[PDB]
Amino acid sequence: DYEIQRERIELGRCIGEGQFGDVHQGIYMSPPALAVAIKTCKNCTSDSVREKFLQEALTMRQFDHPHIVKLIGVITENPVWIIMELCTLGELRSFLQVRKYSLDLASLILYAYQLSTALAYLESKRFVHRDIAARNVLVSSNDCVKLGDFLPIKWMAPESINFRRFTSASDVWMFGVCMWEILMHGVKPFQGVKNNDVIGRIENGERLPMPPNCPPTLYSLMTKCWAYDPSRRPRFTELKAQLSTILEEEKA
Ligand SMILES: Fc1ccccc1Nc1ncnc2[nH]ncc12
Repeated sequence: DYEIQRERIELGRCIGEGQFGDVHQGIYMSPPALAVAIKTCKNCTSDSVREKFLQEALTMRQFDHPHIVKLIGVITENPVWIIMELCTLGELRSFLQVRKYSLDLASLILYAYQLSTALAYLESKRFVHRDIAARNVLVSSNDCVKLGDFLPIKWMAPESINFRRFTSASDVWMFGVCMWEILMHGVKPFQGVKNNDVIGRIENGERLPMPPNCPPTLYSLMTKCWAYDPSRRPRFTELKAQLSTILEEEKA
């Protein structure tokens, strides 16, 4: 059980806006004062909003992995708060844009690898994420990223677009797009394309182009993620191993 007394929490500065409300950084004093992220919920006075907001916490207590944001606890009395581990450097997408001439290829491949370990862990728990995108990834330090979110047509597998089918294979399709976003320094996929035109493009065998400076072996791995037939896509355990070798060939 994750119920925390509010007096053990000290609110700090706002670090961004979440789905249900402002996200703040703060301190959690337990019997060694830890820096935390505090998710708030402005409309949580109503049980329908509260149940949806707290479902994120219910989902997060199931996981314990170094590349998945940790649930510290919850404050169920109004105003309702979710206490999470703080990832100081913020959202990946913005971090990539800002540090576009700072981060080398080896660092970019490292983030993809780290995300593949988090996704292999989830796949081992038979958990389907449904929203793998660079915007749902958090940066803890310059060499440590975390998966942090528990209609994106341009990230979705064709079967998800056409039939609302979400499986472990559709999650592999989205990871391919996430890797592309990483190597493109946080540029959104299919820029200047309308959401309704994406399915038609994919159906014609069209894919996101090879990013400049992307190793061709890494791009062939992304194209394997983008097999139209879901049964032809690799699983995260294979991706993780591949990304390990690609990373070593880059570090040397
Ligand atoms: F909601 C946000 C919007 C922008 C950037 C970050 C966040 N959110 C966060 N920042 C740092 N650590 C975190 N743990 N859980 C969430 C979160």
